[PDB]
Amino acid sequence: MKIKIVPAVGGGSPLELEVAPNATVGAVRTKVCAMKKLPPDTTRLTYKGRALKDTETLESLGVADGDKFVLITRTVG
Repeated sequence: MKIKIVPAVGGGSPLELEVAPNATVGAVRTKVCAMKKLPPDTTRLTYKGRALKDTETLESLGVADGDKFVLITRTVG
């Protein structure tokens, strides 16, 4: 239904958004890696404290309201 995301960049804070029942943790991760233009060594997603990607669909097991995602990033200068 609605989900929350916590990107650890630019003064990171939680944000709500509505998503499709066919959404997938790996597809959320790869969109952010592509949008940040950074490899999976320096940008990663977590869900319920686990690393996840190969979920295929949440709705085939049981999709819900208020599920929460944390997106971690790295940089050097």
